[PDB]
Order: sequence, then C-alpha cells, then structure tokens
Amino acid sequence: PVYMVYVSQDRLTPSAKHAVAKAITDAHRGLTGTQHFLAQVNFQEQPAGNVFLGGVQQGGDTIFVHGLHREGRSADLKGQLAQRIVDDVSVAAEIDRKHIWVYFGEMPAQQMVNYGRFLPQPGHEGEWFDNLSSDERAFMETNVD
Amino acid sequence: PVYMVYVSQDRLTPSAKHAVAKAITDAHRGLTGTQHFLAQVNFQEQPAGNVFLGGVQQGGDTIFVHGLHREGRSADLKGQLAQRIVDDVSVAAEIDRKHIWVYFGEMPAQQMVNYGRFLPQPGHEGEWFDNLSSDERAFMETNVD
Amino acid sequence: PVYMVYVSQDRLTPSAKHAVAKAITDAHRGLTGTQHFLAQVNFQEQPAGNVFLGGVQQGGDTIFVHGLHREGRSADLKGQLAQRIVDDVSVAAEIDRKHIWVYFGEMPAQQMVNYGRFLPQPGHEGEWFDNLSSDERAFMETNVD
Repeated sequence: PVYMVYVSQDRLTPSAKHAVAKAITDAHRGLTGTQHFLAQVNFQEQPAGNVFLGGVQQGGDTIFVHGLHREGRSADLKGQLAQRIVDDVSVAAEIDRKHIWVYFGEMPAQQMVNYGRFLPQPGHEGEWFDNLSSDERAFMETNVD
Repeated sequence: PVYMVYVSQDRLTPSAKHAVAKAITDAHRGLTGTQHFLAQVNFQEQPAGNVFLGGVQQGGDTIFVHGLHREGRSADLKGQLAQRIVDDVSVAAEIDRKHIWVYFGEMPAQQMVNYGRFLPQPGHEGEWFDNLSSDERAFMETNVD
Repeated sequence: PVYMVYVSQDRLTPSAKHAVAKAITDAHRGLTGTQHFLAQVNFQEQPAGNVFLGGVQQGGDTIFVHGLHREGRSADLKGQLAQRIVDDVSVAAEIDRKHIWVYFGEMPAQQMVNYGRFLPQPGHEGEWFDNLSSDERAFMETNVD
C-alpha cells in the first residue's frame, strides 16, 4: 500500500515517524498478508494551523491517514485494519485517538504500480514476488524492518 | 469530510485560509447537513512553480480542492456542492473561477474514520453524534466556527 | 487530469520537473486524446526521509504519482498509460523505474471540475472545449508546451 500521513511540521520526530510507519506497516502486513516491503508510508508535513476543523484553525496534533488499497477485501477486514491503525498510531505517535482520521480508498490492482511493476490481486501474491527478477526481489528485500 | 486544498506558498494569507476553510465548510454543511465539526479542511502549501498545466509551469494562483466523501449522495447534490465550492472559494480567496479545480472521491462509510470513530451513513449524523460519549461530544463541539 | 507527484525536496531540478510534467502530460494526451491544457501536474515536495518502505527510512529517490481520472476508460488503456508513465518519468527524471509508484483513481466526470467548469465524458473534450466561452478558451490555450 501507499499510506499518505498528513501531519504538522515537528509534531513527529524522526523516531516518532519510524514508530508511526512501523505501526501502520505491521497492521497492514498482519491483517492482509502483504509482505513488509510493499507498504509505503509517506509523511506529508505542513505548518501547524494549516488544518481547520469546522472552520477552526487547529494546533498540530491532527493526524489524517489516507490509505490507498487494491480492491477485493471485505468490509470486516477493512474495518479491523482501520481500527488497528487508529489504536496503533495513537500509541506510536503518543496522540489521543480523537485526533486520528483514517480514509481507505480502493482502486483495481490492474491500474496500480509499485517498484515499477503492476501489483497482484490480494488473491494472488507470493507467486507475483517469485515471478519478479532476482535484482528486483533483491532491491525489495532491503526494505524490511 | 476531508478536503485537501493544494495552494501555492503565501497565495493565501492566514486570513484568506480561514475564510476559505469557512466557505468550504459552510457549503458542505448547508448542502449535506453534516455538522460543521465533521468538516476538515487541510491546506497543502507548496512553492509556486510546482504546478504545471499542459507542461507550462504556473504561478501561484491555481487551487486544487480534493474532496473525500462518503458514498451514497446523488449526482445532483454532488453537482450543486462542487459548483458552490468553486463560487464560494472564489469569493473567499478573491480568485477568478478559472483557477479552481475540484474533485470528489467517495468510499464506503465503513472504512472511514473521523476523530477516531467510524462514520455513519450520510443523513445519519445526528443519531451518531448522540451516540457518542460526553467528552467526545464536547471535544467535537469546540471545532465549530 | 490531476497528477499529484510526490518526491523529496531538491531531488528534482526545476528543469527535471518540467520534463517529468511534460512526460506525464504527453502520455495522457497521446493515449486519451485529452488536450494538453487539461493535464495538471502538481509536485508535492517533502524533505527526504519522510518516505518509509517496509518500515525502512528512504533517501530522496522514491516517486509516487497519484493520477485522478474520469471513469470510462478500459483497464487495458489504463495499463498502457500507467506503464508509459513509469517508463517516461524514469527517463525524464533520470531515476530507475523501481523507485516509481503509480496509482490511478477514477471518479465520475459529473463530480469533477477543471478551470471552474465540469469535465465532459472521456470522448467529448473537443466539443466541450468548443462550447466554452471565448475568454475561457483563450486562457486554457495558453497552457500548452
């Protein structure tokens, strides 16, 4: 996946970011079986005060996670995945769950690419990896924590 | 909703950003009936020259509103709301309508989280607010302008 | 279309950004027939190290392109468009393809707005353009490279 994580500048240190990225990568990997290296977590920082709720300028605690997935998973699974992102990001970032927003968007995997290659179905995988080139697998492999 | 508003650095003063978040919120509240505090407006500033139109580097006037919505509203209502954002952001930003881009993407409510709580179906916002705990209600209410 | 291009700060020179913008814009025009000026490319820069892959902090080479399209085109055409973006952005940015991530999200053209006006369906740009007002046509024509 790609997780776009919109946060305010400075609210997360480099170690909070890694912590926030590990909590999200673990949830997605744990609940969908997708391998570690296929989860991209992309932090988008903006100055505090660029977030408004009900037209009221916010401080710098709001966290919005926009997850871009392949279609084909159940509402159950997606429900569990989002709840675990709320819980586990709350822990990692040391924020109150009342600051955490999470939207999952789904596209067909036919029109999705990571590492220059078209993704599998969630009902494939493994064999998509083993069908990649060895230099391709190798570069992917350096991306596991 | 979550409205990501892509503007150029310093195109919108702090005062201009507040009036724009206010316009967007008031349009979405007035046309869908969701409470103000559920309306998030997240400004994404980037230096001028990061927008290209047909390969022509642009100055800092272009505004892209990306609206993230729950599924279930008519094409009619979505039409009216998009037009009202164009007009109302134009006044609030004092910007000709020709610079304004607005896209609405929709996702099932069951995979969408708001203040750490899953959203109801559209039209069911009052029963879902009443169901919230007292501290959660009070906290949301602070976010109303 | 709107192409949000996520890259680390200073990874792209101002001329490489033009070349990536041109590469995407000519890909989209070539295969969809949409006029040059309807292609928006919006660079979203972040400091290097805000991207994680499998929990591993990255340098500034990763490029994620999130294309936002109208519904109505075939899986096959979107496959060719995605592959072409990978190939030609690779060239224009001097970045190996394996750093490049491409996702296409689709929406009904009835809830999408370019230059203050609603898009037509994916067959009817010419007649849509011809029926615009003469100042709008003139403004759109300026954004062609």
